[PDB]
Amino acid sequence: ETILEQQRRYHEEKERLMDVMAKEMLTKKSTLRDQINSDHRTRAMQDRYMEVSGNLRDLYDDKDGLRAEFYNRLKQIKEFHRKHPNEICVPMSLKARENPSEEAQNLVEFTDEEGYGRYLDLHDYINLKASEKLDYITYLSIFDQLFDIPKERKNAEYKRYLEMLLEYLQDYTDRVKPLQDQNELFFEKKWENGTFPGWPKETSSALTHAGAHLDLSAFSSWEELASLGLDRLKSALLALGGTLEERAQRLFSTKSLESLDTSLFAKNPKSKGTKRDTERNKDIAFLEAQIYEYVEILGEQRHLTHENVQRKQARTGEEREEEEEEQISESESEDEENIPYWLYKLHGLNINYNCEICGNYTYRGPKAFQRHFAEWRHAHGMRCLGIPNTAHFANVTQIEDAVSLWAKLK
Amino acid sequence: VKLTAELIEQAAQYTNAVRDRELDLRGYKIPVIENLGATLDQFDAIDFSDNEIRKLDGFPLLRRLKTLLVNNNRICRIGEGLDQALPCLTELILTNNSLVELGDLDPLASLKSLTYLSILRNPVTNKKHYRLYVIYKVPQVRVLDFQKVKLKERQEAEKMFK
Amino acid sequence: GVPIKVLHEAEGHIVTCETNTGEVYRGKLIEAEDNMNCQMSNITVTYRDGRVAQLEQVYIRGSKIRFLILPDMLKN
Amino acid sequence: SLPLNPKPFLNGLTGKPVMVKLKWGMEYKGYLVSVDGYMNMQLANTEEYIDGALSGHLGEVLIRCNNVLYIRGV
Amino acid sequence: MKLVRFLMKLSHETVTIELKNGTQVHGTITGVDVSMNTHLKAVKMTLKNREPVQLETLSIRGNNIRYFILPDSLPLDTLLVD
Amino acid sequence: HTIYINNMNDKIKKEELKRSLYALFSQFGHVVDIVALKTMKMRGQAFVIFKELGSSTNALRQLQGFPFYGKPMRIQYAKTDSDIISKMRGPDYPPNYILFLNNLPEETNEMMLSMLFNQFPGFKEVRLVPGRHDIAFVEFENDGQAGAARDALQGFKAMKITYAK
Amino acid sequence: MVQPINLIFRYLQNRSRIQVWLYEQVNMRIEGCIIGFDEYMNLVLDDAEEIHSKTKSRKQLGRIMLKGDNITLLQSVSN
Amino acid sequence: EEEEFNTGPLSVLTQSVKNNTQVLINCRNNKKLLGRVKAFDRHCNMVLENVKEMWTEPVNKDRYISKMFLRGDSVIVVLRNPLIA
Amino acid sequence: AHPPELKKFMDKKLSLKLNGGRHVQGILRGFDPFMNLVIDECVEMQNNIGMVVIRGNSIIMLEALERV
Amino acid sequence: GKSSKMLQHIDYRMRCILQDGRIFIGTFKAFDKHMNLILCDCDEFRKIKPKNSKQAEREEKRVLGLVLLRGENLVSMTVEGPPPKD
RNA sequence: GGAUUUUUGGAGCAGGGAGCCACGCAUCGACCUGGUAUUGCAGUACCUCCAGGAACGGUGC
Ligand SMILES: [Zn+2]
Repeated sequence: ETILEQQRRYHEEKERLMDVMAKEMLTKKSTLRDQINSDHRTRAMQDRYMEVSGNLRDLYDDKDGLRAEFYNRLKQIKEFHRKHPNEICVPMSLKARENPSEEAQNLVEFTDEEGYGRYLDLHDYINLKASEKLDYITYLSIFDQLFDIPKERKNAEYKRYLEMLLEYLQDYTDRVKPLQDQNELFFEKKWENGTFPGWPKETSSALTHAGAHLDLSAFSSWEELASLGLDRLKSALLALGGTLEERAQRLFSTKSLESLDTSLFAKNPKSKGTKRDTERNKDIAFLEAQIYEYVEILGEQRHLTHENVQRKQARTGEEREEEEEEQISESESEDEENIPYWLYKLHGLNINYNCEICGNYTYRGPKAFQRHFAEWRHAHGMRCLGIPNTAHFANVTQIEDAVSLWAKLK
Repeated sequence: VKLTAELIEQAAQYTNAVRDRELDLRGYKIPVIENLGATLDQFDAIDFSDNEIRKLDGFPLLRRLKTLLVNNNRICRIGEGLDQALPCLTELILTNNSLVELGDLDPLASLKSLTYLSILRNPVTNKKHYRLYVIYKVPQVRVLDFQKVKLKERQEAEKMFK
Repeated sequence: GVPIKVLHEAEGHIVTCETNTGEVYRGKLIEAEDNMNCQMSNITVTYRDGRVAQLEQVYIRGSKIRFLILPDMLKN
Repeated sequence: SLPLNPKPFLNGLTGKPVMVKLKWGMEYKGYLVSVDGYMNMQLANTEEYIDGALSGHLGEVLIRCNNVLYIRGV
Repeated sequence: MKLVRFLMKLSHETVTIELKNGTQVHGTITGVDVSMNTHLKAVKMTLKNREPVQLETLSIRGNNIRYFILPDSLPLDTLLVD
Repeated sequence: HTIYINNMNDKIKKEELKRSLYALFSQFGHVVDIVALKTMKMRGQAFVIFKELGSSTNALRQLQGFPFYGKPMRIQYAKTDSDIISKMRGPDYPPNYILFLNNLPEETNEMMLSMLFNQFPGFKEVRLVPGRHDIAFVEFENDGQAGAARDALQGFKAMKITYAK
Repeated sequence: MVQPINLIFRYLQNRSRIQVWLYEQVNMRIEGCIIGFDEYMNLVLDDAEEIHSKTKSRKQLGRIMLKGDNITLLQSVSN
Repeated sequence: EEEEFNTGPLSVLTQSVKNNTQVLINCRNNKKLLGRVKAFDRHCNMVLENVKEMWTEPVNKDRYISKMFLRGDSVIVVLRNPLIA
Repeated sequence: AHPPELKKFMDKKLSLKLNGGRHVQGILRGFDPFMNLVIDECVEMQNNIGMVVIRGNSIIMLEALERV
Repeated sequence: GKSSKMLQHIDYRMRCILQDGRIFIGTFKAFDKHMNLILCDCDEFRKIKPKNSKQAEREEKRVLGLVLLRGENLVSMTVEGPPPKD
């Protein structure tokens, strides 16, 4: 085993993974600008790209075309970045080679798969141009990662959450329009004056599943971004912050009770009151915080889902059917766009005849059917039969006449 | 020819000689072994024999996998994730392979369910005290080079390389 | 019924049948009946104790059949 | 012998004491009034026998045909 | 003649149903089919040795239900009359 | 089509012996079926039947007398046609015990023909010493030895191997 | 082909001993001489006995009319 | 239906429904419900009024139902005797 | 009133699991509309019980050890 | 009359608790006279109904996919989720 | 439309003690240690016997 040559091949593969993503960014730099604009709302320390260049889809001078496709390219870039970091972490931790190369030297074969394969499997499977994804993400589709209502990280599915809220309320007075208005609160509004109670068994069972689905939709929308780093930052912000502050009510506990002062608010967790709430409702409060963070991250997507639900509610039946058909056509599409009758009676043309040799081709009249045996595609029929184009092969119109061919008698 | 999900789907899935579901990826000459996650643990055996794989690594998660026949290959190394990837693998036939180093068979010691060892016509078994070293490294292995291990063989193998 | 019509098209694909006794047989079904009776060839049967065996041909009738798990392509 | 159905045997057992044994191991031995079309039995003044020992008489007990495992004249 | 008609005539009536497994669901039955498949609205169901869970609707089959205890204000004499 | 292996220990189980025979034959290729009956009529006798006779001939040439479960298993050609090999597949003198033909290139000598027929346990006569060194005639006294020899030498380029029928 | 009902009718015509295992009860099985059967596969056993799988003992039952729902597997017996 | 129930094995439940007499029907869940049946069915399905179900887990208990539309599946042995009078 | 599909396992060695933790292995000679299977020379697993007839109520599953 | 008691759970997430104690929650897209529900992307849990468990909110959950649970083995039914958009 | 594969159920009942570990009964069936026996062409519920161990596995209670 050659560890230094393996490290050199890993460095060449890392350079090829950088260059393949550079070629994809030069082909369509709009995805990188959209990912930078999405990550600017999450991490503030990172520098932002140029606004005019991101609007015109350009890096330095050349404006790229518009490219489902953005989600597929983000998933392929995330897979390439996962492959690049794995190959980096694999390598993070002469005379005998030349003498063993002469063994079995008489080999009539071509060996040109050393470093070209890493670029070929990462270049943005296809024969010439059929898919914008690479060979590693050729089977990747957004249908198994997003629903029909979201349409490749463009909207959110809130109808199942509205029906779950109606089932938790155990009535039919909850409409589609009220759920999007009630879920708009989820900094201390949803903990003290929300639409449902903070410790209800019917409400919280749907709320935890809704927060998990919102976190999954946010991860599907920002799969190109650092999802683990964003989760670590959201956990560290909740660990650091005492976040809910009031002028007279001071600090509240997510217990659903306030404290008289910050000296009492710190000592309330050491007593028997807040400790039981922190031991029995840590997961519910963490799910509520994750749902609020996902709603703040995808508040534009939540507003787009609310606008689509309002358009579907205010539209007619035909307009709603056309909107559903347009959403289905957007969701289920590829990423990259691409004489008299005496002639008919007294000539035999009233009866049609098919010949099995010419792919069972049907012709009108017996004259064309017997004129199949000197033709072009029917001559390919005898070529498929294997009998030569002779009079005995012409005398038969079936496929079974090839058993009496030239290789039958002599 | 490197293995892929299309080749795994086009591989034959039928009953083996001990009535087990198998994936027949043999005769592929793949230099890197991968794409094992497309089977979804529907094959208890993986027959990738007479291949060109050098390092026995890159296997995906397979809870129902029990046999990995990679014999008559150029397998001179084994990956470190053998117990993490194939903890239920009981048979690993590497007969007439490129197993030479004693440290290449050290990664097969972590497989607790491994019982059948067929490493004949290889340079690892031709080394001095090779069967004693294999019995010392793998006490859960019952069959090694088509021979059973007894308590006297375990007491003989417990002395060297302890 | 709708489920009786949908279960009969599950032949030729890799599907599983879980009986009321705890036996889960997953394999290629040769044919399926409307009363959740399925005959399969070259299947793997898992018991309640975790043991897995291979059967060349099996037939689970609907008298003690609990459920049938088919592929996700038939759900759409 | 001659061909006699189990329904004809249960009909001929009427007017005589028969025991209907259930699936739980208990039996009711009494005079059956009549038999139904689904082999359902109702024994008048039936005494309960559980685990080989008599328990008591509950009177006219209409045993279910699916619940009762066997019917034997005694 | 049959208790299926009396079960199907108990729509929007509060009753309890003890299942064959021992689960007890108390609530207002919204509708029952001919095979005693009763759909109840806002029925609280409690299993054996477990805490109850509140649900908006609950469907109970006739085979897995042991006994349907109707209320004292339920018109059983009107339900038995055909 | 099958490599009948004998002279094995009867202390092994049927499934364990079939798995050991499959693991021994897996070096020569994939095994289609395994026959292992632990009854008193065939105790210690187990074999692997494949769809191709070449893998069975390679297994009979490789694992003849090798250490398998504490006993040296002598593997030869199958005297009886396998029910799995015949179902995978689909002239009474053929295949005859005497292979006499021409076109024996790549230094086919009389000593090389004797060493090739030494794999057959019942070889009788070997005649490969012509001026053109093309025609070779190897005749054996046993049919099952000559069948295993023909399966071992089937593919030694191609060369012609015609049975004397 | 010979049906199980045809075999039970032949056993009832021959008046031989037949034993049927009880459904969901492996400890006890029914046995006796079949005189006839109904349309619901309920065989009437003459001089019936309760054959024990574990205790290996027989308790006298007499003429027993057993329903076909309790029958799991019925075979013939020499005794 | 009616001619089978009046004369066959459902005649005990029919006479209990006719005379408003209490019958003790043992359920399959190790209980016995004693009470008068307001009606009867072909499959021994009865809607019991003032049914007291006593179940042994052997400790004697009682659960009282003013109306109980008991299904005919759980009915095993229905002992009809002079319990109302 | 339809019959069970046991034509592939007819005149072949099959083992059917019955209620009570028992199995009957033998050569099936036929079937019925209520899945009543008659197996000649069946073995209760062990010892053989000869020709047996198993009702379809306890018939859970059957696996064939021969060609079907 | 309307017979909507089986069609109200059609193509909607319902949790059918079986007679063995397990409960399968999924999008039951079919209704029949035997009340057999075929659930698409079904999840089966056997211990208890998960309603905001602070200790362990995910225990013994098995994804069965398109699993057809017959109405003979069912014990109860409950509403656990709304209809899926996919 | 209460007679085996769907809805008038062949189901109910019995699971704890002792000091973080081991268990009350019967039955069948793989198995570990050593000796011995078959040199046999088979498509198989399962197949040699003697001796010890079994903290081995499933079923009903
Ligand atoms: Zn033509």
